[PDB]
Amino acid sequence: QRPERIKTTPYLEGDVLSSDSGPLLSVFALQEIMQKVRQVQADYM
Amino acid sequence: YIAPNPRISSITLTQRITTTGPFAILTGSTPTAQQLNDVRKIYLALMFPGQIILDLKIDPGERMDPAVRMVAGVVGHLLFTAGGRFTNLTQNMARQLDIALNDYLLYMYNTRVQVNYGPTGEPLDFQIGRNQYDCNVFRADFATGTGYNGWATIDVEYREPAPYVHAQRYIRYCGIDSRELINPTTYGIGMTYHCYNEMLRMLVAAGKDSEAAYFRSMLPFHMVRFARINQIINEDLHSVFSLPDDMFNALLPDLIAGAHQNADPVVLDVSWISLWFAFNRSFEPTHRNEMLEVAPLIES
Amino acid sequence: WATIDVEYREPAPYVHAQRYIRYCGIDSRELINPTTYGIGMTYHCYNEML
Amino acid sequence: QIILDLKIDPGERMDPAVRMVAGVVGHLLFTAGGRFTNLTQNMARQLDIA
Amino acid sequence: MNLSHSHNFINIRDMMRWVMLPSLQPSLKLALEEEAWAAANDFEDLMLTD
Amino acid sequence: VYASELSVMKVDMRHLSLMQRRFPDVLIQARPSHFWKAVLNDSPEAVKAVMNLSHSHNFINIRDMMRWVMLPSLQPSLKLALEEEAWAAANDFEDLMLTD
Amino acid sequence: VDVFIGACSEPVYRIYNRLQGYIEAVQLQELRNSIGWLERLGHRKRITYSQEVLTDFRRQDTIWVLALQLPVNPQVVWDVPRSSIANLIMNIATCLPTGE
Repeated sequence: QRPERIKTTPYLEGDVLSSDSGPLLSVFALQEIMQKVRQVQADYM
Repeated sequence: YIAPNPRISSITLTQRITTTGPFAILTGSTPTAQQLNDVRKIYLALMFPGQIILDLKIDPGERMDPAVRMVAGVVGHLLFTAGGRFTNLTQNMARQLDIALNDYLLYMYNTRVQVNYGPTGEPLDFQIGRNQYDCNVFRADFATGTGYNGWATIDVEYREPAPYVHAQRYIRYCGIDSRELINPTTYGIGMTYHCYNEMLRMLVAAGKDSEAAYFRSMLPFHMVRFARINQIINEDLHSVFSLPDDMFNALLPDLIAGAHQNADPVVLDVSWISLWFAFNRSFEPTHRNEMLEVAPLIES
Repeated sequence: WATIDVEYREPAPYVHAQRYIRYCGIDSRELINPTTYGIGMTYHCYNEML
Repeated sequence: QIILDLKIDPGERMDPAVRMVAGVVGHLLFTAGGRFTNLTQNMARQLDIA
Repeated sequence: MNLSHSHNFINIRDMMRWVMLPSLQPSLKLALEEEAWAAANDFEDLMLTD
Repeated sequence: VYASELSVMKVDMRHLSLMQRRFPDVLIQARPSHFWKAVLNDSPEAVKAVMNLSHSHNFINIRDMMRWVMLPSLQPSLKLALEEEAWAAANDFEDLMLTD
Repeated sequence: VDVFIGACSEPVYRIYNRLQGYIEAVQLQELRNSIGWLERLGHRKRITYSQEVLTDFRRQDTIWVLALQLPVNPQVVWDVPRSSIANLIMNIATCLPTGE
């Protein structure tokens, strides 16, 4: 429904590799901050 | 995510005689379940410029091809941004890509083109090639962004006043307006920016006349992707929860001085091969968020 | 023979041994590909043996 | 419109018997200079060291 | 045409250059197509009006 | 680690070589090779084992360690900066609770 | 920090006032030198060193303690008397490669 998404050439038409949504990266960004601080607190005094 | 068209790196002429791509090994490869999460750490850092930055994540438990690191220093100098306004990577990863680029420009498998070293011992301090391109410009200098995107490119500009009064800036990655996809400025050939155009005519001068001929064909797929990221940042990621301008403008000159800040950038870390897998994706959006309509009721 | 062997450079990580030994005049800062290194190189002792 | 360039296979490039044969032959078969070319700038350098 | 720009890029600024260039090739189809448009100039001849 | 354990070995042998001159009535028969044995019996075994690769077939004597000890070259770490301070606090032997 | 006034013995406080003088020197100019030297080392020996521990999200309020310092003064290794063979054997066993 947008005039940008019209593809008139076979150049911007590839495969689909993977998907990512709104609330998936928000749980993922929190799970990769606490995992980075739980790692380095278990390796050093 | 959208992989590029497979006919970019291979042309078939008569029956099965095909043109072979230079990175035919790295293109035909599958990301594992761990290196795919690091791709989602790169695109999380591009859509949020100053608040999320990257690092290196060195582990001894794995081993890759030695050529994976050296191509990850060419992709890294034209994907991120360490310009004079913000940064996408720390002051350590900006150093580690430089030694990755220095190892790629001296490992010459064809005939050795000449090279003239300089007085110091810093990486990229030479003058490669017959026409003697000075490769000193690709050292990361955070005061002006000499190597990465935003070299001679204004990347943050201001326009008519936004509905949220605290965040009125417009992010322009590599100087591409979002209107360039609809109402274009140049022809199909002359799409460029300054950092990409110097990574071509140096890599040609370093004797890699077949590698820079591959990055030339992938240039309009590159610039369309940053034109898509310049339509998520300033058109969909515009909320109260975004960073105001007097904090955003003080993120880069505080990172160099190391002073105390109450808007500390969250540092994540990506692998070496995740630099290559981030180059071959696009992230066009499909639908908007399920609660973008009731978002101002939550914020109020 | 008629070739510099030891060369001195910028400050090393260890300040006591900052010499830089180059056997037979090979300024080895590059990553050697074994098939296309020294394809047009020589030195003085080898040229006066041939 | 179609020029050609040498492979980067090791061993065969290190093989000296096939290297000198394909240096004398390439100077009588291709065309590089004058009005057009059939070799790349890199290939014609390797057919002179050969 | 999709043999060439399957891996070359052409945008809207490239099609307007190709269209406005003066070069045609007359046949029986084009000589009637040029006259089909000149008859459908006034849009009352297509039976639609505001 | 190796360069910070030779430093604690030197500082322990510096302040120990004055004990004969300060207390002659106790060390009437203490040659300078006696406190060389008493610092090697508290230093780590591995650091002594590194030194024993040279003077296992080289001879050094008590005149050849005083040249090593009196030479000013140290490597400051957390165990050297506290050992050198501990000897300066135990200067008066009234503070080690022994007196004549 | 929260400073206050308490009581302690005389040669015990001499060590505590020197230990905290060393932790104050780790923060200013010794964590920035040990990290800043390894980057100058792996640039030469091609050893990519990781700074993963200085860069979590609690890096603002964190007191670092480093019991060792990296720019080793190399004269203290070469001051051991007649130690030219153990410096050859320890150089072979630590840094020599292995290949066909």
